[PDB]
Amino acid sequence: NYKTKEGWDFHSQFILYCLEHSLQHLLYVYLDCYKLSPENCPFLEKKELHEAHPWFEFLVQCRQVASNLTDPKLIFQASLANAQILIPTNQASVSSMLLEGHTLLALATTMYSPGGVSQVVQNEENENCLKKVDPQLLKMALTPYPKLKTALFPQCTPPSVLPSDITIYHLIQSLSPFDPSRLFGWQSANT
Amino acid sequence: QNALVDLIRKALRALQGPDSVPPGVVDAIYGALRTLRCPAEPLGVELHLLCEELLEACRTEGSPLREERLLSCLLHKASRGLLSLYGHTYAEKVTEKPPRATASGKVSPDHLDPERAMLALFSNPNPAEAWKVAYFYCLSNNKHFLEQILVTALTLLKEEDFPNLGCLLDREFRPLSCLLVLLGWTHCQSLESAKRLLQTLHRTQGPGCDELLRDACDGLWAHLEVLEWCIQQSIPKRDLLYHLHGGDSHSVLYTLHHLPALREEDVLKLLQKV
Repeated sequence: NYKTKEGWDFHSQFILYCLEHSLQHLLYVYLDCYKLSPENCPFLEKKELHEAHPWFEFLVQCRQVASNLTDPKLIFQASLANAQILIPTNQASVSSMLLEGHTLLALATTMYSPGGVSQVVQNEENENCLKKVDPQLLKMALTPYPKLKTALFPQCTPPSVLPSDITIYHLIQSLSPFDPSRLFGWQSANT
Repeated sequence: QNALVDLIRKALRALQGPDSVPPGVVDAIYGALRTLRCPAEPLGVELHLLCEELLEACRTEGSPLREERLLSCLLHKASRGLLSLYGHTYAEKVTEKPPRATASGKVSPDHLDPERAMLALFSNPNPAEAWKVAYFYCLSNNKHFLEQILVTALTLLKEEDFPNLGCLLDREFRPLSCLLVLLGWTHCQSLESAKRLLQTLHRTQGPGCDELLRDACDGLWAHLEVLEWCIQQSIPKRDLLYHLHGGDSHSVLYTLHHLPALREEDVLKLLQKV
């Protein structure tokens, strides 16, 4: 039999003050005492406060994905919240570490997220801002990833032939004196 | 406040075993603790010590103390900052008993790497507990799950540990097992290990993985079959691994020449495969 004119509650204010105490797992225990959920409480999704209290967004995503972390959707939301909490960027995500070079976290976040890795390999028109990265910063900053770069994106080479590491004289030389270098100098293929 | 804190500290530290708690560890220990303003700001080791005491105590039961009822009746002016200190030292205690292997008691965590605790958390049957551990490690130990996970993944990929990768990626990382295998592949030297890595990670990275990654695993197995066909038709492991790690530039003809009356049929079949 309690209320107010404004609209807050000693439990509304209790969660708010736990935020004023900046609680995540203690706030999670209180949430379980209320048995909280991914979105059952419409008042706990203040994007301004979510990023600004990145710990609070991390806890909310923790409830959502401890309810279900297997799904690419809820798990992707949890990963984005974790990136916002850890990476202090106003837009902190896979791209924040990618452009900076830490493509490891970039791939980890992009494995099961909107758009997708093969989609990025092909299509870059996904309006989801979380599915894009700064291209050159990450690219030159993806230096320790030769094999990863080759595997992720096919090389858009023209119809011209790629490197052919064997020559006619060369592959012929596997027959010992039959290395065609001793003659046929007018033919480059017998290199 | 320090002495009342210590009165609680006695009542608890003594309750820390099996002794029966007399009257006071259920009301007077609580009152003495409530009389303790062991406050925020830079303080001595006692504040964080008793904070970890209540918290790692909330990691226990049987006698009358915790951080739980502590928080219930311990919201005051000089306590929210100590609560934050309890968060830091409580991440410390939960990492102290790190991810508990009750079933696997043979493993000794006296000098164990973080890989075991991390894999146990990933494949844990408690996504709530796993997520709580990850969030606490991020907050009070400065470790993103993704960065450490990917570093350890590249580390395991360089060595080609198939079944363990299939097991741990089955927690959540089925999608990216093939990608990790591809990142570490140029660092491989044995055909059996490579096939095992592709099977238990890249093939384990099935539909949940990218099409390009599993396609690369399939093309690699096909190339391995073609190479086995050539080896049957025809060994320098140095030249073999040189071609293999360098196959991107090393032409198949380059490698084969690098390896008249022989089995033109065997090589012809190997080529007709392509």
